[PDB]
Amino acid sequence: SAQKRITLYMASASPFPHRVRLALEEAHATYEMIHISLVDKQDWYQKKVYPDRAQVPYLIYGGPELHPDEAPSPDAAKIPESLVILEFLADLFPAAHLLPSDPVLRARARLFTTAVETELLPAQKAFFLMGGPPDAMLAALDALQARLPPAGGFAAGPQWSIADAAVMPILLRLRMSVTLEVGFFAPGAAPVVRAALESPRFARLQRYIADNVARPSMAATWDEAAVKAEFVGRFEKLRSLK
Amino acid sequence: SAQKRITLYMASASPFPHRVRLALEEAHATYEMIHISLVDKQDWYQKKVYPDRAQVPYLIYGGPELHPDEAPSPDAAKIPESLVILEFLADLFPAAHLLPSDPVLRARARLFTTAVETELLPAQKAFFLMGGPPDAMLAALDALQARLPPAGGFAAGPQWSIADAAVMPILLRLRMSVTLEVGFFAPGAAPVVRAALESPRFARLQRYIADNVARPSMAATWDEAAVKAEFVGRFEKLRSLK
Ligand SMILES: N[C@@H](CCC(=O)N[C@@H](CS)C(=O)NCC(=O)O)C(=O)O
Repeated sequence: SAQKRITLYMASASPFPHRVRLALEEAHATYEMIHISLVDKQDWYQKKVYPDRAQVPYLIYGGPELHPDEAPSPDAAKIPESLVILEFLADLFPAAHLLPSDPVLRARARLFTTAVETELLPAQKAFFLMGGPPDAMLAALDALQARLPPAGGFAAGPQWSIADAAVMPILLRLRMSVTLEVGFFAPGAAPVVRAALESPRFARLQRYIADNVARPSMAATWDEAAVKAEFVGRFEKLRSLK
Repeated sequence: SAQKRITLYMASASPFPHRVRLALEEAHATYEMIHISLVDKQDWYQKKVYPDRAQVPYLIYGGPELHPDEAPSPDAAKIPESLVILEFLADLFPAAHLLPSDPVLRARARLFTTAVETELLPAQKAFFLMGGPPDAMLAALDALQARLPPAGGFAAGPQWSIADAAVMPILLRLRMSVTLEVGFFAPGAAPVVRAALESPRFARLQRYIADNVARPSMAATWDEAAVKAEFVGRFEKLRSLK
């Protein structure tokens, strides 16, 4: 009946491991983390841990204590894909209500997550990686904001859910990128987005971000210095290979 | 009941409504269907039913009886997005076991579905809509086949699940398209894939298709003459608009 072992392979720059950390903290799970860098991928993580894709996040469920440069027990479950890991944690910790009980509100959470993955993330890539115009990024943020309940609350309604885990790491890193002006932005594009995100246009979205940041799971999982250092480091690597 | 009435806006040519129909039948659900043409779409669909996107499937849950050319009640729930609808039906009908009970096995089903949506469907689009080469389509089919349990059974294990509902409509339409050569295929590309699908390389996938077709839910959801008529009609219309 006691929880089986959880080990999470992660990193800081990407939004995807942060999603999982938020859900683990909201579940009050016991877990250990292992940071994966490119050297780890090349030297042992692809070989001993995750041969098919060597990506993070990657959750190991069951088995004995796990350290870097070690293969997981063949008897443990290995789960990739941040969104699937979120649904897994909601199934594993039912008393935490990481998804709501009502089936329509569960559908609402999943519709919100679908839109994050299929609409917001492509828009962020077009803006940050491909130097697209700020108006298209702000239109995607308008659409995201309109999917939040206008009467208040979290993405699926009054209660926090894995839908909030899915989007909050992206919003925090988007704000960081446009505030530090770190990215492959069209000229002047970052300030346009930064200023709009602080304006009355985005009052609802600002309230939503604040509501999520005020929860204990955010302080437990957001280390601004570490995220910045790896985010900027990744950008400088991208810039240099080019 | 008025609390639990299901009305499904659907069509025949697209795989997406079929996915939903498979799960409804596996759950032995009671439901009504409204047919939206994918050749000459009824203007009342966008105007009265689904103004934002006017896509099928669209599931209406609760409220009074609903007929064509009528707006759903404001008090009924409206659920788009086939993969979300499948998860919704698994939540509504727990006794049908549309997903397995164990969290790890539920993750297995969800990983299979994610690969359908993010790997197989993009490959089909590149091949059928954009005239891409047949080896890229075969690579995606090889990868799908390798995700199946080798000894037999369904996508997530011995029992049927919504992972099977996600993929089987695509496989049936792919086979039909390459067999009739109805699509925007490169010269020579359709026969390469048609022959491969019938060859020993794809024996495991053939057995999979046959095991799904043998279930009663297939005859209750797959009218190949109606699918083909709308599929060909839509293709010929699209081609004529260049
Ligand atoms: N992600 C959606 C995709 C739905 C979709 O693409 N529907 C198309 C099938 S052609 C549609 O309804 N199109 C309306 C139109 O083309 O006018 C799902 O899985 O339900």
